[PDB]
Amino acid sequence: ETVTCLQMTIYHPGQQSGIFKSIRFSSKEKFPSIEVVKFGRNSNMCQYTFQDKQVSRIQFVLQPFKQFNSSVLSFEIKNMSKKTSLMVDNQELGYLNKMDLPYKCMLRFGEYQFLLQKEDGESVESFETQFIMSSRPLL
Amino acid sequence: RPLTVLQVSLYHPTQGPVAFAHVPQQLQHDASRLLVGRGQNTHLQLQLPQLSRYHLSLEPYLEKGSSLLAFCLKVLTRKSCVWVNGLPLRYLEQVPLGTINRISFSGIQMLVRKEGGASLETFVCYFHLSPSPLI
Ligand SMILES: C[C@@H](O)CC[C@@H](C)O
Repeated sequence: ETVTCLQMTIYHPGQQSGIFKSIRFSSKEKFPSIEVVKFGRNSNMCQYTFQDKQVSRIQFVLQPFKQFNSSVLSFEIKNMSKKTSLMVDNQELGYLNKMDLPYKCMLRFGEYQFLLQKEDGESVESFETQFIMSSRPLL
Repeated sequence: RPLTVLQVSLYHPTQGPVAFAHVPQQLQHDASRLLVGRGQNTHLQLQLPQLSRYHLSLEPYLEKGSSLLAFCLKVLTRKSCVWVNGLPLRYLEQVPLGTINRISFSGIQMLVRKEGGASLETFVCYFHLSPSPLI
């Protein structure tokens, strides 16, 4: 079965300093759909970490779920930061605010810009992430 | 009330002593999801072979405009349905919890009564083992 992929194109104006040095790019990573994927500074709490004192120890999390009467995998995004708002397009998520992720959207937190694009697949037990470099700003 | 309290009652008709042997009197939890299942890495471990290692989760979150935590129950098992207030939920389906919640799964009956408190970072669950049916 094909696997749903969350393709995240990521940018930071200071990325040349090593902000994304722990991220493997253009390599799909598979997760069970009962896992929660976390992004942040603390590598004991987050599968994905940014080398940045500005980043909260957990910044945000992806929460896979299924709508009723639907066979595809949806994802909530939830802001875990008490200090830094998370922008999803023009929607601002405060602390512990969550929303369903659109199929294509721009995430902003601090100086970070993430273009997230969901490509549905048929597997219900797994999903994959994929990270893409951008030398120039997305926004 | 400094913390939101979840008063949780549990019942099983025949396997109480083994199924609930690892249920603590209470659990104080943070803003991460609270996992329920038969696995050793769950926060509420229920020792029933019909359960999945990860069977369901309780997720605290905030609605826009809210000063009180909400709770999202999501089904994590592939094996069976979890009834929540009359809706039979299956894998990765979810609903928010109300004030009184009637939850049944694989023979376990569970009541969750939510009393709101001030904390947006911490909540506490108290667990009662009922000798008699709850639902
Ligand atoms: C018509 C009803 O029984 C089924 C509808 C589809 C969308 O699930």
